[PDB]
Amino acid sequence: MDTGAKEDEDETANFSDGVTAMGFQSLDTQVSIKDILRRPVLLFNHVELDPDYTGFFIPIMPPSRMMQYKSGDKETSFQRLIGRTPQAAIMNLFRFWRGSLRYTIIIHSTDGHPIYVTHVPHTGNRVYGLMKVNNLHEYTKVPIFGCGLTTEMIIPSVNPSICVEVPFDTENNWAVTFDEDAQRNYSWRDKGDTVTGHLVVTPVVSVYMSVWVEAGDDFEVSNFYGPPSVKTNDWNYAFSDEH
Amino acid sequence: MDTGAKEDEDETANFSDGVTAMGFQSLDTQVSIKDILRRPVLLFNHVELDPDYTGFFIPIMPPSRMMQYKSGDKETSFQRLIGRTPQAAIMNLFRFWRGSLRYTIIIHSTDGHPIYVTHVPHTGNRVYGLMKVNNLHEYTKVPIFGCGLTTEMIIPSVNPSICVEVPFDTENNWAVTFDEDAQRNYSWRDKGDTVTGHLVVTPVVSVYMSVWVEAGDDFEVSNFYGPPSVKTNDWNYAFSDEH
Amino acid sequence: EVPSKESIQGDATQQSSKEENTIITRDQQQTVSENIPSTVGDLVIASSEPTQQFRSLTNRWMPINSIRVTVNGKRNDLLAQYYIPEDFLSTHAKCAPNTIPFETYVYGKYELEMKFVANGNKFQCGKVIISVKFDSYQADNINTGFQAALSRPHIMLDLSTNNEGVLKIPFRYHRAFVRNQTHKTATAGVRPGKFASIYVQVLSPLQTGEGGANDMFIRPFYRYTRAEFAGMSYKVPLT
Amino acid sequence: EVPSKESIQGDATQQSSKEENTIITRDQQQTVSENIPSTVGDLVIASSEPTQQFRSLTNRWMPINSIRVTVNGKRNDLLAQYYIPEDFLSTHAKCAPNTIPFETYVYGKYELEMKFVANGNKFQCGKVIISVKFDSYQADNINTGFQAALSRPHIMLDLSTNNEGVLKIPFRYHRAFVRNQTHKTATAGVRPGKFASIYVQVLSPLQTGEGGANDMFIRPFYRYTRAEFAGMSYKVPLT
Amino acid sequence: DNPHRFLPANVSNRWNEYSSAYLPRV
Amino acid sequence: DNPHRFLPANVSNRWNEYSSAYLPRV
Repeated sequence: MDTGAKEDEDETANFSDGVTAMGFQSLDTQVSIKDILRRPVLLFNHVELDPDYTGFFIPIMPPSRMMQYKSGDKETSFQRLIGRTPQAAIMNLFRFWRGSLRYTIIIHSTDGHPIYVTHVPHTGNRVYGLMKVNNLHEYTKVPIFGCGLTTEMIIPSVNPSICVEVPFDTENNWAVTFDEDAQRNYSWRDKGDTVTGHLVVTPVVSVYMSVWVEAGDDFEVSNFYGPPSVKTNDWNYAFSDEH
Repeated sequence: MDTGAKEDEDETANFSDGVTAMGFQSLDTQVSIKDILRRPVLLFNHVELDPDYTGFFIPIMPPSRMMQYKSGDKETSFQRLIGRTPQAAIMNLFRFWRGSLRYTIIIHSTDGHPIYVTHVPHTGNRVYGLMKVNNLHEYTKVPIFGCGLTTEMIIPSVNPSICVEVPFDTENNWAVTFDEDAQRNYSWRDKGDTVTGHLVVTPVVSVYMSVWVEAGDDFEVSNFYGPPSVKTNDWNYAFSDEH
Repeated sequence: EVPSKESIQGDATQQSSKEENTIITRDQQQTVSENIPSTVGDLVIASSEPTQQFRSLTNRWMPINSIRVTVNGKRNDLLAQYYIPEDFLSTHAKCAPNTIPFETYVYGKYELEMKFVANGNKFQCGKVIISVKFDSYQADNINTGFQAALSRPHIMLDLSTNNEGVLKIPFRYHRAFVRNQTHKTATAGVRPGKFASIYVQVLSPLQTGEGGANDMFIRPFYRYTRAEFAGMSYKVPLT
Repeated sequence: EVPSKESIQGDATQQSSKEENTIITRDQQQTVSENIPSTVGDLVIASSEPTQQFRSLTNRWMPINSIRVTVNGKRNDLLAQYYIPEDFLSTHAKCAPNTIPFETYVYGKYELEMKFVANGNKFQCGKVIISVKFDSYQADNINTGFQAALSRPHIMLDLSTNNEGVLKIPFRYHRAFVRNQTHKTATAGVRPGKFASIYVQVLSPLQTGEGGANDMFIRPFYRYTRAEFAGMSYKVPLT
Repeated sequence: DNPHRFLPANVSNRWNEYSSAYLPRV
Repeated sequence: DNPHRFLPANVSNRWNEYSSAYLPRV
């Protein structure tokens, strides 16, 4: 970051700076970057889990322009307004992040079936949604949650929601927030450095889920990039105060 | 254990040992043997309980090569990837273990029927799955959970999951982890020394369950055997970083 | 530790080990495994009556059968193996006074020491490894390689230098005592006379020069450092 | 200095030399030439700007080409010879990181250390001598015998014992600096890249037994103990 | 029948395990 | 095929990104 007061050489008289409005309305300050990143963002809104697959993959990365919808492109399972959230706009300014993320997963059920959430560390790939690992047609005898990796279970009859905190299990000092083109086929090891692992949800029977994401307490951002080129048309969908 | 520094007679100059990476990424150390054995392993993935039987038997022993699947052999109720878990690989190095094991049992139900989990001490047998004790055709009037043995109940409507800790109720100083051949008919008293008892799950009506196992807090391993002869084909099911 | 100049009887700087009425010398240096503990505390509970030692008989050196190493022998090949104490009672050195207490007592705890003496010439070369596996009954055919031997308590023998090797073996068994002898009246439900296995394996094959010897020999010697016996009975022949 | 009794890894009483990111061990004793001084005082006058050292690059051990000694070789025969630094830049070990500073700097002062490692068997015998001749340009073909080698700073290698030899070479040149590289734009009036010569000569021929090996090998290693560079320029390929 | 149950006589001892005499097991 | 996968040769370097020589990208 460069403040730019360096370039301001003028030292002539000016009007008063006044008094801040911070604290006047309430003490609930919402200016802290970490506080903004720690409140949740909806990734997946009522998406299906299918037991024919290994599970629904969630790549461990914060919300950003990487998950932004553009009118015309192919339809994904992602929430369309991820790119327009405050924290996504903030993450578009910082290309480095380190620490844990927290995932709030809600299973749309009240059944006694256990739904397992398995953490995969940084393996070098980057996938999302339902996937058959090594293209098999049977995963009940070889579940991902019973392979050895760290796992937690949801029992909807007790509690359909859970909040799980995924560690920074990677080789790199920082995780890369975004690329210029997310679908470009470049150097394969660099391609996978935008995630720190995966979170895999596996059901017993067919059931829907919703997924939110936020930053952990142990979390930092760095490598300030400044604001990008942007567009808006908010004016057009509202009346003015003069009819 | 023999470190083998004994045999290293050379005392010439060497390059620097450097500084450890332990603590750099996180303080979550995962090198402790006890810590690895204390995180759970999936034994049975959605297996049926039938009230026509006495109950589903679980032999009290940690995960190891004893529960390893081999392509071609007869189909069991066991999870296929038990042998490839970290803790199973660790237990293949130690042939002695003493202390308690902890069993996480999840009943796939939300009903008000009580499902009883009975502990049997070391009796000299070794069985698993559904069994009719003394080959009778009626067990509601003579349940195993109401014979005198220590028992705990699961009420799925309240909580479909439970964690129960089974004691080291045996004659022997140590329990034997594994044998060279698990199906060999040798001296019958020695044959049963690989378990410290059984855990028997009995329902009211037909229902499915899932079972995990881990080491207790009061738990030790000993009699280090070193690494066995092994095989892998992991390379074949992955692309390299050069396409 | 340090050699001297040649005299009437060569380089007279030998070391030796005296145990009871038996002595074994060594021309070169020796390798010795770590002194590691056995299970203690269960002895007083397992046996209501006091246990007995016979150091004069048991703690002496006793040689067992000779081992031949050839140029044909490959890495990982078993040169010899011993289920102890069984094989030291009714296979090797059967007339040894070390075996006398095993005739009368039914139970015991046993800590052993095994010395290995090799005699290959200076134009030969090769590596042999001896290791111990505790409580090996129905687990002899697994974790039984050179790699498993290098992990477990072991000694390494170079076949050219003729360095001696001493393996210190504690009592590490899943029961309090090991049974000494089988009998017609006794149960067949428990395997007796085996709390451990000893393996002698080729680490690197024996090699020789042009018109050289195609084999050489190794001799094991055993002794009990701590043999406590329990449960007196009428004397029987061993196996 | 003193040998010990034989163990698992033979007589483990080796010495070693660690310089930067390179180590060289020795099984037997080593011979080392006297630490003798270079010209000092002219450095500050000859170069108005300060001189530079790159110890991490230059002060590491670097092996050069292998030398073969045969039974056919007679006394006074040259096994190898090196004009330094020239031959260590553009003949031997051309991809060595030791040579990197010579690409950019035009002048320098250089004190070297050269280790020689021989490997003949115990049934062979012979003597080799390595010596240094300072400022040898147009005087290589005179005072170039075994006798001249024995007079000048030298090391002696017995081909049976395999004793190591370390020749310490100061900077003794008729000018303040030696030129590092020739160039098309540079003058041809001055011979660059040669302040000294190293000779490897047979002192006593190699001999062997009946059906024995008719040759054996020696490997030289070099390093700069004090390499000061002067006169920075654009980087060029070496010769 | 199941071949794992009993070991063949030539390689084994009376206790249904590989004999110490039978070196070729490895 | 997908045009995002590979960059055209005239604007890019060997590592499949905009060349430093190609100033007109902006």
